[PDB]
Amino acid sequence: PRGSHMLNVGATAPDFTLRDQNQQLVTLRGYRGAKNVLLVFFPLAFTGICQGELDQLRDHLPEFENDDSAALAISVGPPPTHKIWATQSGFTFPLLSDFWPHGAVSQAYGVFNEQAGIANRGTFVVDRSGIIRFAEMKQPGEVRDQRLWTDALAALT
Repeated sequence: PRGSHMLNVGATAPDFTLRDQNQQLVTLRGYRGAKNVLLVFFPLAFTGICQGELDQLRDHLPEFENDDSAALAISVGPPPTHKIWATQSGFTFPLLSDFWPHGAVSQAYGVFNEQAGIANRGTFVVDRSGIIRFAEMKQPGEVRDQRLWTDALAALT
C-alpha cells in the first residue's frame, strides 16, 4: 500500500489474485518458475492514451504471450467493463480487475493515483522468481514504448 511511490527494480512483486474479463481468477504466483510476466497498469477502459498503448500490445501480442512470457493488463474496472472493451478492441490477453478493494493492487505497486482513484500508466516485468526486473511510470502526456517491453523480456533468458 504505497499510493504512487513506484516499486523499484529488485523488489519482490506483490502477489495478487484478480478476475479477468471472463471471470477467471489469475494469480501472479502461478507463473513463478515458468514465465516472465509483463504487468501493464492502465487508468480507464474506453478512454485515454491507454487505448493506443493496449492496441500496440495487441498488435504485437505473440511476442509477449509465449512459452517464456505472459502479459497481464490491470485496471480498476470490473470484468463486464473489460469484457466489452476487449471484444470491441480485439484484446485476447487477460485484463484484470483491481476493482474491490478499489485499486488495492495498484497501490501495492505504488502506481495508484489517490486523487483520481485510477492506476497511473506503470509497467513492470516480473521474472520467474517473482522479482521486479523492469519498472516504469509514464508522466501525463508520454506514451509507453512497447519495444522497450519486448527488449526487457528478451533479456530475461
